[PDB]
Amino acid sequence: GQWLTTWATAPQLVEPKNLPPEPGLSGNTLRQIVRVSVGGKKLRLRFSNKYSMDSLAVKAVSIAVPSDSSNVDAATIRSLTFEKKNNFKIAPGSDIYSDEVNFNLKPNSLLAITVSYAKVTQSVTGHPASRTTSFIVKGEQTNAEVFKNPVKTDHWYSLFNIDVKTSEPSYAVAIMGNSITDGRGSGTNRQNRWPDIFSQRLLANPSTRNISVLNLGIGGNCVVRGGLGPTALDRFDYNILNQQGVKWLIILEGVNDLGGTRDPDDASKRTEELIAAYQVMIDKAHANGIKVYGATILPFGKSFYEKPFRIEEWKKVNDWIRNSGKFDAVIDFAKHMQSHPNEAGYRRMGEFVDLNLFKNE
Ligand SMILES: [Cl-]
Ligand SMILES: [Cl-]
Ligand SMILES: [Cl-]
Repeated sequence: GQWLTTWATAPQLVEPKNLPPEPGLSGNTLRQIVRVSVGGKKLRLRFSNKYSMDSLAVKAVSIAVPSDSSNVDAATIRSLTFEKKNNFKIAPGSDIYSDEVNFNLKPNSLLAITVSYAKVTQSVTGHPASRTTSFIVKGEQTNAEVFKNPVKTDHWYSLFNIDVKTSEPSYAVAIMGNSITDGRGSGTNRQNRWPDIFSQRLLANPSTRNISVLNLGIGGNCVVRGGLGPTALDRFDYNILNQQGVKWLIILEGVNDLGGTRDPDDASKRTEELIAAYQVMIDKAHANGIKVYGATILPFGKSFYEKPFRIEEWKKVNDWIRNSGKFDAVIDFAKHMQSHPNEAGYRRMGEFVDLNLFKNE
């Protein structure tokens, strides 16, 4: 069997305001819920400490099928091991995969990942915009069926990705983006970001049954410089080339590169740098056997449009995506729009993606 990454999130350094509420992670247990795409019977999970400056010390990890919110089906709970060990402690900047574990993972299903921490500092790697409630209880409760009075926090910590073993040809679509991809305005706990809607359509169609979708969106992200979280260029290798089975990359990013410009000259400079960055990413993906699909968008909100040079430059970017011939194909969301992000808009976007782009090889 070969590994395929079925779920991912893009890690970053957690800002102070996005650290969990009391009692905190230190010495406590955190239960987190994710939606997988392709299913299977043998799994492994990777945890990331990539952006922290302190060690990540974990006493135990389990996986289970959720029942309702913070509870799990007790008969499904399985412990992870790390080179046989219950626990791990990994250096600043490192990550770790669990050993393989037998686990019946249904496609398009929710998985509860429960982590019991040792000492945790204020320097933590995670994904704040989870769009999903996580649950904290005191002490070591990795295998507790029912969490009593858990503290709720709508953030993810430590997670990176889940891989499944496959026997049939199976491949992943990775999606690099900002908050439009990460799911701003999607429904909390609903797992209804546009990549989830697209993922469900792949799984419901026989010719794309073995195609997973990896959400590498980060809210506020920029491609070239600035923004929130590591830039797309800086996280490209770690997020896109570091998974299992990636065959396609969708790029939906760049608006924030222009949204922060304050004069027309800087807007022009950031537009040129963004177009150069697209080519660097296309070339890197091609070198690794990955096709790249460029996605257009119209900027959301009013703050982008209060200075007119921004939209005039953004129209040039959309035109380059459409007409430069550098992308292997184009997903023209902007044109479809013209025919604030929210759940209905993500349903529309997810239904628009052409499944025929995910069928060759
Ligand atoms: Cl969660
Ligand atoms: Cl994903
Ligand atoms: Cl954003």
